[PDB]
Amino acid sequence: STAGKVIKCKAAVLWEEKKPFSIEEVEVAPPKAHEVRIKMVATGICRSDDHVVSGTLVTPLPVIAGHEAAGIVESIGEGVTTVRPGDKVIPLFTPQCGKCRVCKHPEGNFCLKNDLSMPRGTMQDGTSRFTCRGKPIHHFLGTSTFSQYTVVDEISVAKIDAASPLEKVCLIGCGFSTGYGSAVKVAKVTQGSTCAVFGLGGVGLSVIMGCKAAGAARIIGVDINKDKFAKAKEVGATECVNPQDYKKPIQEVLTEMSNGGVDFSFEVIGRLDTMVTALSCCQEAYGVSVIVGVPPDSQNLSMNPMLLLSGRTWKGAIFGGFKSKDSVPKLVADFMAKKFALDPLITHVLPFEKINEGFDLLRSGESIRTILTF
Amino acid sequence: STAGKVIKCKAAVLWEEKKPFSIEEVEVAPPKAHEVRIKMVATGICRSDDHVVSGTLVTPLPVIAGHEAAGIVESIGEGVTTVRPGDKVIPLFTPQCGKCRVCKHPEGNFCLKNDLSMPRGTMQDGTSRFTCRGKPIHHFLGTSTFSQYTVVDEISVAKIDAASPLEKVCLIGCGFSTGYGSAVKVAKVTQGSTCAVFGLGGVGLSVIMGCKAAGAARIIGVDINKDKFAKAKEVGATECVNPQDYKKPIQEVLTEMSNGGVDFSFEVIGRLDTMVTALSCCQEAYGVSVIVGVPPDSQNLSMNPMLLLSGRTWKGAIFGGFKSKDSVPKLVADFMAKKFALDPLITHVLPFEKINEGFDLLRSGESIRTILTF
Ligand SMILES: NC(=O)C1=CN([C@@H]2O[C@H](COP(=O)(O)OP(=O)(O)OC[C@H]3O[C@@H](n4cnc5c(N)ncnc54)[C@H](O)[C@@H]3O)[C@@H](O)[C@H]2O)C=CC1
Ligand SMILES: NC(=O)C1=CN([C@@H]2O[C@H](COP(=O)(O)OP(=O)(O)OC[C@H]3O[C@@H](n4cnc5c(N)ncnc54)[C@H](O)[C@@H]3O)[C@@H](O)[C@H]2O)C=CC1
Ligand SMILES: CCCCC[C@@H](C)NC=O
Ligand SMILES: CCCCC[C@@H](C)NC=O
Ligand SMILES: [Zn+2]
Ligand SMILES: [Zn+2]
Ligand SMILES: [Zn+2]
Ligand SMILES: [Zn+2]
Repeated sequence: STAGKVIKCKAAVLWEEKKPFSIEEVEVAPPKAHEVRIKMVATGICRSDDHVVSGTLVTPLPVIAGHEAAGIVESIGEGVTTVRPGDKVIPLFTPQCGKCRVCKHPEGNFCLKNDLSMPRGTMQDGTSRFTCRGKPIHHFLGTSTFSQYTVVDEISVAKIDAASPLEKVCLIGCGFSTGYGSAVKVAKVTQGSTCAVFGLGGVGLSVIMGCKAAGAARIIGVDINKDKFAKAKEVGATECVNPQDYKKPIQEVLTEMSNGGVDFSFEVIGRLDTMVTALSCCQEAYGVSVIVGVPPDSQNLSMNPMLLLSGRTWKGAIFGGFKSKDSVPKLVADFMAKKFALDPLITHVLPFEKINEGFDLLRSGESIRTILTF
Repeated sequence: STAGKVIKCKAAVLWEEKKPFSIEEVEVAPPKAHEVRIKMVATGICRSDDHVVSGTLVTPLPVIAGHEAAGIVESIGEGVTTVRPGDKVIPLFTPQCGKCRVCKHPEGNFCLKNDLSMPRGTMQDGTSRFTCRGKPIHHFLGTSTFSQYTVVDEISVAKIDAASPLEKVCLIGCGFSTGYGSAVKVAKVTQGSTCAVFGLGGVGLSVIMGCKAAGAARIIGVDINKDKFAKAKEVGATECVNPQDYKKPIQEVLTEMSNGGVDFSFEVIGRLDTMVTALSCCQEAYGVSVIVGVPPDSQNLSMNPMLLLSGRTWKGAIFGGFKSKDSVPKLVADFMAKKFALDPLITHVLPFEKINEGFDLLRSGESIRTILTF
């Protein structure tokens, strides 16, 4: 019944950096050609949403953030062919247009239609579907899921299993898939290897799940918050280390523990120093290090290229390297088939209107994923 | 006739940085257990030997440099099994002990017995076989080929085909195998791909040959010395660009030329800035960039890790990733079967006594490889 009509609903608007989200009445326009309007069912609080608040990630403000979510299609614009009203869907913060050089490449997934490289904070057409008191509100990564309703381009949404539990599978929209894919697809962790995972939040735990799935023999978790260690061990870490406990640099500790360096390391925090530490702690001749964390905007790291000349491989990836529209439905199918677990990531569940309590929990160190429900 | 005796012969000794080599009489001790004394036949002048002179590459002085060579075994120490007197051999500046974790790894080649990471400038037993003016003289990478005779450890020498032409195959001891393998083994260049090669000296020309062997569709040579272009095209470059001809930075030029970035880029110069530029010019989502050049000692580069987060792979390698003792004889066999060419790399041939002229030719931009004959 709301098809073709403006919807008035509640959304969490970020008006300014370093402020709480503000629950506002917003107007959500109907979808234009090749756009899809979605009724939100669940959305995760990812550290990347916090990065918009802290200014770590720069994107036009004011904004509706949120990018890790699942919902049900309320209506479709003209020409939409991949979803229908009533379908369960996951919004895709990395699009899959299927036509650019990256979408056509066997390995690439950073589709050229992304809104990450030079953020505009709009729909593909350069405009917004959100207004608050006659003021346009920016979109975030073409998703914007901190809202009862959002509108996304068709290349930024995937249809998923009609029977999937949205309060869990929303994590496949970012944290799980990023961490799991970073291990299994980007690093290509091998059976019997030794892995080191820096940062034991939702994404790092998912990296551990991937390392375990790949048959790593040793998975060393690294975090300065020792409260994160229990859960890391539950999901597959064989040992955990807190750099604050040592009188020497943790790259040295890890090199000693691993008898000369690890096979695979992962930076899942977002600090320049831990990116270089994670590179250094992998074995100098054949080690691989994968950057997953998002560091502060426009800041460069410093490193000695001899670390690479000896034979190391350094790479990064977005969304675990998964081509998003192809992979998300398959990952949901795999979850339904009990191929991996999502409950270990979910520590808190709150109604959407308690979003700020959810961010308080993340910032305090107490939560992994808070899921916000509608 | 010389077996078991100290040999008096000529060598090019480097007494101090930034000075000419001194051609003088040295005493070369007989080989101890598991060592091999070699009569040198031919040695190339590689930019890395010049880096020892300039202090770009730090190794203990005084030293007998030279590492790209071929010769004939004069005698063997007790317990040597892999070569015999009279055998043609290539010294291996990257050893292959066969026993360490790197030698046993399918991908690694930077054997832990190397003298590169923490240079001692000795034999494996921590002593020197060279005396000059009554003083011990350091070895260089366990090779030291700027001498009529040298002594190497058995893990640092490979027996090659008895019919091979030593005045050519000395290049397999460094510059050819390094560039070729950087393409075919390290980057794993694919059929139909676009490559960019920064630096068109002997090693860069060998990278081109590797890209051609791999079936690259486009191979773009980059050099600030336009005199290098003609040879680069002869060996497979489809285009050459001089950064000095353009107003925009060359990574921008190359990104444009390649319709969004190259599949594979190679830094084959040894500058921090071109390492970052070569990384930047590979396609952001699936590009691969290989560092081959040796930069100034102890200096760090600065880069934005967003270059990696979008999906790029950055790696480096020593000696083209080849396990040295396994690979060198096979490379010689392939050369004898004309699977690749060495003549295009050889622009000058001089007697050993004219070593300083050979270094002048390199420094002036005139030569690719000068081969010194004994
Ligand atoms: N590449 C991609 O596509 C994606 C990147 N991200 C990024 O991944 C990172 C992790 O995200 P979440 O798991 O949601 O964050 P989180 O904040 O829950 O986890 C980070 C963990 O790092 C630990 N930590 C902080 N400083 C540390 C230090 N100096 N040493 C060791 N541990 C330290 C914290 O105690 C925390 O447990 C963030 O930067 C986020 O923006 C997340 C999803 C997608
Ligand atoms: N990784 C490894 O195992 C090895 C590394 N090396 C290193 O590879 C590098 C190349 O060796 P060669 O080919 O013997 O040296 P080379 O000196 O003959 O060639 C370097 C080329 O770079 C060009 N060049 C200089 N500045 C440039 C700039 N700003 N932009 C573009 N081109 C520029 C020069 O004109 C020259 O043609 C050296 O640093 C050497 O030490 C060599 C062999 C083994
Ligand atoms: C790991 C750095 C490799 C550099 C090897 C050079 C010095 N060898 C011969 O040119
Ligand atoms: C290339 C950097 C990728 C970062 C992607 C983040 C912002 N998205 C989800 O958390
Ligand atoms: Zn996220
Ligand atoms: Zn695309
Ligand atoms: Zn070894
Ligand atoms: Zn060399």
